[PDB]
Amino acid sequence: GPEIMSKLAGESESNLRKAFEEAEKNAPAIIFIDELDAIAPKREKTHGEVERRIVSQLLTLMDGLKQRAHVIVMAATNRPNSIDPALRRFGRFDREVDIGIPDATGRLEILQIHTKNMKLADDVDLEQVANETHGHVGADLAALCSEAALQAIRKKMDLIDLEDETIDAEVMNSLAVTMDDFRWALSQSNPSALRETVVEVPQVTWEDIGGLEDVKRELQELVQYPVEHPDKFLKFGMTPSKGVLFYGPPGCGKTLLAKAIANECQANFISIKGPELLTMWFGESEANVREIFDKARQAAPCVLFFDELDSIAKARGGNIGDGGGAADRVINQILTEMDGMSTKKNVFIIGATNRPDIIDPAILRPGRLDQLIYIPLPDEKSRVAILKANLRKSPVAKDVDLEFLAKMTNGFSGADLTEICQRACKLAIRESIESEIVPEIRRDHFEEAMRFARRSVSDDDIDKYEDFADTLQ
Amino acid sequence: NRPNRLIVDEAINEDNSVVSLSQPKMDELQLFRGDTVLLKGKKRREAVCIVLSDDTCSDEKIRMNRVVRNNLRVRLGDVISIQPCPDVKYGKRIHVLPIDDTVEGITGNLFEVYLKPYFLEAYRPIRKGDIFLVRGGMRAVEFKVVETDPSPYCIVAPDTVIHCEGEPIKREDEEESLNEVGYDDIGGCRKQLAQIKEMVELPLRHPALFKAIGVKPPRGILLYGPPGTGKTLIARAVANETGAFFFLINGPEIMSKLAGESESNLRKAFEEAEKNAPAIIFIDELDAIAPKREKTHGEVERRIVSQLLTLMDGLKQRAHVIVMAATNRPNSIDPALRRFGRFDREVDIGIPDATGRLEILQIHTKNMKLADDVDLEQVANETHGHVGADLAALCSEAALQAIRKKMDLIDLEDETIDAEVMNSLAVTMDDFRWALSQSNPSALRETVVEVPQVTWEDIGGLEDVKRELQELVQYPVEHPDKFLKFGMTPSKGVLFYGPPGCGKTLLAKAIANECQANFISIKGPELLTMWFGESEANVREIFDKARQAAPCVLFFDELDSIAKARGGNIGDGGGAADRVINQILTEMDGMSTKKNVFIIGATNRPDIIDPAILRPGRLDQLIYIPLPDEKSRVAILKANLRKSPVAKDVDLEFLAKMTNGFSGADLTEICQRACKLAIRESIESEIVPEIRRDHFEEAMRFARRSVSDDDIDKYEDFADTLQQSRGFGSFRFP
Repeated sequence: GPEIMSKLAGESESNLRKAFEEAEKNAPAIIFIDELDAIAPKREKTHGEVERRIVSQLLTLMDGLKQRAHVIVMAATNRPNSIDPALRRFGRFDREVDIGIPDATGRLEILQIHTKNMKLADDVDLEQVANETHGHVGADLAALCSEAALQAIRKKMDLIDLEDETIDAEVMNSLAVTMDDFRWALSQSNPSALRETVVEVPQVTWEDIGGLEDVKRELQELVQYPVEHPDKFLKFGMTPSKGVLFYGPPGCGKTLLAKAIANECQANFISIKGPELLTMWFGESEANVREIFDKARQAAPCVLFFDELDSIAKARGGNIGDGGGAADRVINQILTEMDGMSTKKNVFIIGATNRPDIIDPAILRPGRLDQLIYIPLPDEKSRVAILKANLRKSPVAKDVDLEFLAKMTNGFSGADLTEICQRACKLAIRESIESEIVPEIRRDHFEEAMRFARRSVSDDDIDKYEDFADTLQ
Repeated sequence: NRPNRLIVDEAINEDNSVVSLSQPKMDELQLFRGDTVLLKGKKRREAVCIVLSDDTCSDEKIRMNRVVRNNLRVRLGDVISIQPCPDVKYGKRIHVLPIDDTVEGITGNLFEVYLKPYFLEAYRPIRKGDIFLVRGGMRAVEFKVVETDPSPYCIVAPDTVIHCEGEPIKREDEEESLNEVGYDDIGGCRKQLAQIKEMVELPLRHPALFKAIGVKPPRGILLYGPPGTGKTLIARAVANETGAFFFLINGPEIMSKLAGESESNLRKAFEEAEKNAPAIIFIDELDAIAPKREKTHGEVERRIVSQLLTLMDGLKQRAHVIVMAATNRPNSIDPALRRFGRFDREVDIGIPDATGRLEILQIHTKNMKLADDVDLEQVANETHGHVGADLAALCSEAALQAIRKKMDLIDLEDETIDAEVMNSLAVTMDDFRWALSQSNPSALRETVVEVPQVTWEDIGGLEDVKRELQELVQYPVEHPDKFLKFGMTPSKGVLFYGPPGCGKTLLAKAIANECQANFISIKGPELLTMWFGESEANVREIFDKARQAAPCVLFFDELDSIAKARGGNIGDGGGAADRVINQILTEMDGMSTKKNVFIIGATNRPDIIDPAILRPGRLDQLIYIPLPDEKSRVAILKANLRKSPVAKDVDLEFLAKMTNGFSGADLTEICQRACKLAIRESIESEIVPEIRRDHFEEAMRFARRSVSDDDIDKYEDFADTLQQSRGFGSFRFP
């Protein structure tokens, strides 16, 4: 990109002329433009005649492809809206590929590529590192491994110091990198990688949520069927539901369910948090809603999840607030992109809320969020799987009974149970530190943590949701 | 592998004739507490110094300043061989002469000013061919030893004939000037230099290392910070300490060239840098070259920007060149230069903190003769928003003020001023007060990221929270593996709540002082400023500056200030969420779980705080802070009167057991009015003064309590609602 924009006015078009012409002779070939955004940002940064002339020069060269000459032009940029829309015309750049950050599985594949030459120890679990790298791109993993290697290096030959133009191989071949060396690299300021909206496949199954077999098949009828049996839908003639709204008390696994169902379908997941919606609301930027759907469509099959949908309505008072309407600019735009979206695609929308009594009924109308599903507090069997899930990454003993707490906790939620486990860990870790100046989280930790256990969901809150569910039928 | 071969590291004792080692290493070499050693180094040079045990030193490293280091012709990261030299006797005739580039202006008796007070019962051992630096006459003058009678090395005796020809000798090529900028010339960048040096240590000292390994060395280092600390001096010092080539690219310098000569300079700068690897090309004002965004009017400007971009990709890696650059703000540079492949690494170097400001003041007073009554730390305190440049000029006006008191009333018309006058010249502490009373110390006030100098001793009692606090900041950073074992994640923040004047701010600072981390004070007005101007986009900017200062304690003092402006009490019909608070929650959840920054939020109105902030994963732990008890108000009164002339019959505990519903704020107000009455007595009687007991007894005739009984009982009800228990049971099977 900048290579061409560095050349003076005149040699710019010359380089483009020579590029396509000489590459066309070597057909088949692939012409790759690097920083295309630096070439055609034809909007407000198009200050001058030369730039527009350069863009048009490229535009003409794009059209100049005689087809019989077999060359294909590829390009790259930071984001779709960086390039001049005139290049988006179907006849030039017709095919588009979204290459976002890698997921857990993605980064693991990359780590194997960057560690294929270095001697990884037995304790080193590269897959573990991939899971706790929340927002890292391919390049960041390179600098991650590099800075971690230096940690393992500045402890060996550094004391010996072999001032030579060539280091001996025998000394280096014996060298190995430990798990702690990878830890130190993460500890530095280099993992500060760009964080965007992460679109990945949920690594959580139904086994993390106990029981509730009715809602499993319920969700499957809504997403599994129109993708695994599309021929069957054409046989009966019906059109698949476009979305579902989750309502109930907070911390009952509404988010986890939405992920779990996406895991069953092996589809992509997008988590649009409450604050993200309000950011558009306060900033008067409901336009970004459109961008989400397009980003979700380019990851089909995908589940678009709006956690805490009521968050906007909550800002407008909720109970009373203003005298005015039930709809706002942000929620309205979601409705627009929902109806506009093709029914026979594969993108599904799930809306979670802890206040269904203030959600605009316009969203619950047929052809949008048709189904209304109530998610209550986890039952007797449910609490069993929840506790096991929350203690999957903890040195729990075998004398510790989990079903016992499931018979202990009744009016408790998934969030409350997690809070209990974490409170036990504070006492568990405090013990290990105090001992030094041996430690595995045991029974008495939980039984001492239960004294600081609360039931966040009040009985009156339960009754309101039962009341609301009564009106529905 | 011979334990006599040690690595040269930075020194702690800035004296010339002294080397520092670790005591256990001294136990291996059978050395004593003050033996004349012999240091051999590269290019066959010897230097004789004295050994002193430095407990903060490692076993493999040896401490020595730049003066000795350059005599050995070695850089930081080299190995030198040390052997004891006890055959050193007292000297007779010592031939010594100064260098011409350090006496270029002054004359007279250099011995009386520099030499004599430098060997006044010092017994310093000097070898023939050594260069020692003596700071006096408000400058730096170097001397090279010509010939000593007990050649080559000897100890200077009080009965030693000091020959001085009086001829300023020249400096040789290999003799690097000590007058240049090194790591002993920059301060207020302790955390910064560490990050910087460890990024440029290996790739500049051992090019063969990175070419024989798969590790990718950095190509670009960006330096933020406001114009003052000396980003220019940092990169320059690195090149003169590591020995790398130094070619600076001044912004306006290149942009002042013709329509075409601008490219010529950059093309040549990188060329003459690539040819002289290892090299450091330091683009001074980067924003003056590539501010591509809205101020990109014209093709000529972008023709320069896109040129530098290719000159970065043009770095062939095989050649060793690191491009450093300075800027006033990270968002003044074209995002194409923000690409993690050109200027991938970035270091935020904000304003100097309280500790850092004094560190700088020490550098700008090493040449001048300060009086005994002068305390430089005092000046470092009353400068809340100063940078390195302003601290540098602060001494300039203060020093010249002392100059406008001595020979200024005598006046000697000479083209050169005598050194005897400059040696008897001193600067009073009052002269610095004049420098502060002037309009000159006023510097640019930005976000102060400091390491709190306030300890727990200022906050008496309340040990229940100290233990709870350390579990949230001390534990997860000093015991990382412990969190890994049990697989739990640290709470990202904590909300304080209770009556004002109970040291919420004082706690969040003290807890940072314990961890020895950084601290950011985002006060109320700094939160409303974004709300009125609708600039809630600056919230992300804070977390970023907080992130690039890890470990850091992000502190939102008076978080309810925004809820207060919306009404809080009555307020409009709107919800609990505002734009600024919302954006704080965005960056909070959008922060990596295993980062470092801890988010403490302080409020005195917990009933109007958005419950979304107190959700699990944000501000989970609720810490109530009551008024100081009887055993708390004791040490607190000690704190507010720590810097005040205490008397004998002033029973402080008598006030503690007397006071009850008084907050820390109410205690200080009593002390303030106590001192005013004391000064009142002094000034009027002078037309001897020490504050007495009846000044306090008279202060309790108009003293009032801030917090009311209704307020206290109200906060208790807020706590009784939160922490409690259902508790359990009440279970059913169906």
